[PDB]
Amino acid sequence: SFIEDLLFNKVTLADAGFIKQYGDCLGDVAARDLICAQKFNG
Repeated sequence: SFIEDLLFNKVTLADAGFIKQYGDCLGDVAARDLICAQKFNG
C-alpha cells in the first residue's frame, strides 16, 4: 500500500519495533502515533 513507505521513512533511524513499546498512543506526539494511526501497518 501507499502508506507503507511513508511509515518506513518516519521510523528510518528510530525503528518501528522500539516505537511499538515506547509509543502508548496518546497522540500528542502525532508523528510517532503512526503505529496506531495505520494500526502497525495491518
